[PDB]
Amino acid sequence: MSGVLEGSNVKPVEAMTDMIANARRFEMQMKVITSVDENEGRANQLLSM
Amino acid sequence: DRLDAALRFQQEALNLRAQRQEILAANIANADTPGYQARDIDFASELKKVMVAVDLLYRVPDQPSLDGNTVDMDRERTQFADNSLKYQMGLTVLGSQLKGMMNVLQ
Repeated sequence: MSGVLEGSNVKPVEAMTDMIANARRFEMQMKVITSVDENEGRANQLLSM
Repeated sequence: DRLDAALRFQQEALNLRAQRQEILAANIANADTPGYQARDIDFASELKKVMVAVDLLYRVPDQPSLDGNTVDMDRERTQFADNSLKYQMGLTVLGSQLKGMMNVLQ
């Protein structure tokens, strides 16, 4: 049909939920990184004599 | 030559301890090289063969790693500490034996 023009199809609710989930997952991964680094750094002291 | 052999047992034990220490240091230094295979030797059988030119074995991996690195850290660190302690024990045993041999001649 003529006289009309179709826009885009992006869901704001999906976008917001995806952004929130991404932020939370990023924070959890960062916490894991910190814990692993701390454990390795304290474990390397065992190598001393 | 009797003295040679009597001290030779402990001298060879110490030499093999030093070699194993060197290999452990090497696989600590190369701990982040991709495509590396952990190497180690069997101390007991190696010492038996030497008493009666050193072959090395691949350490069994524990966890997979995409970059092809199989040298663990904790197991080899414990191995390093144990090897250092046993090297010191062998050193002090040899020193005690030598001093006991020496003081008789006084």
